[PDB]
Amino acid sequence: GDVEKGKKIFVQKCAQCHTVEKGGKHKTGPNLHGLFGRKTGQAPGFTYTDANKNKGITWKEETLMEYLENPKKYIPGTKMIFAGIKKKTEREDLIAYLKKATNE
Amino acid sequence: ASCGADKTLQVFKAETGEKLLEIKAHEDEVLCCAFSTDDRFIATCSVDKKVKIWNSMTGELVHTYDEHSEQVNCCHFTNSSHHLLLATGSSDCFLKLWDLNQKECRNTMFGHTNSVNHCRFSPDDKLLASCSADGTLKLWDATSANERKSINVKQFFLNLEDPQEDMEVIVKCCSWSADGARIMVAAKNKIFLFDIHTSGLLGEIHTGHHSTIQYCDFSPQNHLAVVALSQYCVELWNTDSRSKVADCRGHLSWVHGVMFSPDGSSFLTSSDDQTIRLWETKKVCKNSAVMLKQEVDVVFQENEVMVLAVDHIRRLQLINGRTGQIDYLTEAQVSCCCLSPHLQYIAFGDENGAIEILELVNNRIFQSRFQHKKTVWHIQFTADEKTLISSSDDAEIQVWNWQLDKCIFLRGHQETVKDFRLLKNSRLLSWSFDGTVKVWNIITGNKEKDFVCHQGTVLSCDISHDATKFSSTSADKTAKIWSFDLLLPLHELRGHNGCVRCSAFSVDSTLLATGDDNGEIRIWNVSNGELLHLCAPLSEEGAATHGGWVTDLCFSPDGKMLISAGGYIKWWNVVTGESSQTFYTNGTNLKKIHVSPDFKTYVTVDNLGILYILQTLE
Ligand code: HEM
Repeated sequence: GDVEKGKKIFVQKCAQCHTVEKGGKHKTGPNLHGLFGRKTGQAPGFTYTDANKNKGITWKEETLMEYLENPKKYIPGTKMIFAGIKKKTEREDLIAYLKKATNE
Repeated sequence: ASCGADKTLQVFKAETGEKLLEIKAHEDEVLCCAFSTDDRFIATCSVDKKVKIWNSMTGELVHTYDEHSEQVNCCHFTNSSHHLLLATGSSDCFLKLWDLNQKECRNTMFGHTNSVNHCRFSPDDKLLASCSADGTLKLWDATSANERKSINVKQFFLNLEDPQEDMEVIVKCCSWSADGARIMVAAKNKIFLFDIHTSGLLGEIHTGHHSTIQYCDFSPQNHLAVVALSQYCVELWNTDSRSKVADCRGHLSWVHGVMFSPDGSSFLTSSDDQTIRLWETKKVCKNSAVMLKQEVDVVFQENEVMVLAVDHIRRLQLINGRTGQIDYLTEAQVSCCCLSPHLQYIAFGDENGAIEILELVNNRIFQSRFQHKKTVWHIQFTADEKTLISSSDDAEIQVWNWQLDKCIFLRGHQETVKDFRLLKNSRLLSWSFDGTVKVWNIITGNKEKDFVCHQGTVLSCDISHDATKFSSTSADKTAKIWSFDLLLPLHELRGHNGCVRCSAFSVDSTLLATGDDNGEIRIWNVSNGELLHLCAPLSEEGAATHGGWVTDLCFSPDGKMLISAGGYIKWWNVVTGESSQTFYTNGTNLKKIHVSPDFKTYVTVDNLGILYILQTLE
């Protein structure tokens, strides 16, 4: 993906509920630093729904590609409000940006 | 008129409830829409930035506009019959006060330091109020095309240990008084009633408990406030009087929106399910302490079935079926509950992970166990009346015998153990987030047989319940199955490239369902494995509503039927086709299965819709 476009998408569509920087505060949603290779519902200090807490998957590109297309369908009962990113290219860009920023 | 994600907008007359308008498309996903004051026009906001003001009668387009640097936040026609203006907020923060009589904007209005949350014309058309994430109200002077007033909103005072100074209020709804002379609003934990004409605070209606408001709605009649705080908590409060009128359970997906009739005698309730529920004003005020709590445990002892319940206010009430026999009990909000083997006792967990076991014979007698960093997870008792077993955030699996107050631990050295279950032997099955399928021992901690069926977490694992001859699990990888005799599964099913999500054994037969994320079921004979015809329970449907999750499978005692339960119950015939598919649940989203030894009655409570009991006849 295009990391720069991914950043734009993050700023536009995710930043209002989530930080990606280390020690960034929990907002409406959990901080996403360290997201990749981590199981659902594990950000310490965030109170998840039971659905998100027990989805039982590992966040990575494949799982994010499916989630981000339609969060409610992937984790029914999630309290995250997001319709989904219908275009694959944009999903790849965002995912590539998150992969970089959430490790940095 | 309602729009949607598809971005088509449908216009309807609610009474007879019959299609009165079809709209072919709107470029980009609809963001919001609104009628003209004389209902002669319909503005349509969108991500594209095509402000398509279609006619409300012919349905043909009339007006159209664009100016925003970003996606529009809101559109509204002027409340005045005379002036024709189109105030429009957007993510670029700039207001756009369109002159509807002209193709180009009457006045761009930078002012909000954050993206606009909502927009409405003020009853005084000369004025134009606006709201945004900064939370400050902005009563613009539209006549001068300039700023006039803008109340600051730090009125939600809150002296926390938070390093941030005074809290940055984020107002959402821009509610108006029935005369519109003052602006009702709501944010975080409090409703406010600002007086923009005097540029000062007046009212302040605190919301239920504490969180951050996701939705709110003032009612000019009865000073009512239908507020969806969070998790579809659509409470009916009463403004100024500052007290709740009544609870309103019944939307699935956590509401998406609500608004009152112009008469105020009713209100729509848009929701994430894709559902709009009409409601009379009168009904909400009356109290209705019903609709049992969403997650409960029910234990079946024969002819009458008792369902575990959480009190509408505090702890719990046990209501047996086929009777009005409520059984209330007191505690500081129980976290979870479990009855003792052979009755004679009752038990519950706690937020501290403490677990009491109150005796039935006497309320004075109890044992309290203090354990776990957080609230206790799974709780289960041994075949003996004695010995509690539990788990939570701790890596160890607690085994706390009561009375004796023994504290044997299962030192699994996991990040945590996700769940555990009783085996027919002294063995105690368990699994964690490492996906190990451990076989421990009851009471005494001892990891006798250890299995690593999944590098990922064990998603759903089911054990058959005849002897200990088989057990299996599937976890978005492979549907492994074992007889415990080997340290590795007797077979590793790989018939699903989309990876099976869950599985359940036959009622003492040879069937073994393997549930998919889309509710698809693949039956597998309990004999290593063979390409058995997929149960294939759901084929055509879509993303409509009440459909996600393959929570459980309830096999018929005959074994000829599988009771699938996802968006709703469907009795899919085993192997090819369906048997008693019908039903269709009110709540949707059932997460538990209870079956009577006879198997005659299963009652599901899903989505908090309520508990439903089934008793087939002749
Ligand atoms: C594309 C933009 C977004 C991305 C990439 C994103 C990312 C994520 C991810 C990966 C999770 C689950 C991670 C985990 O299980 O720990 C999550 C959960 C969540 N997100 Fe988002 N998110 C986005 C947009 C939003 C928006 C718009 C909101 C609110 C308006 C929001 C609020 C939440 C909340 C509340 C949760 C917790 C879910 C629960 O506990 O049930 N997110 N987000």
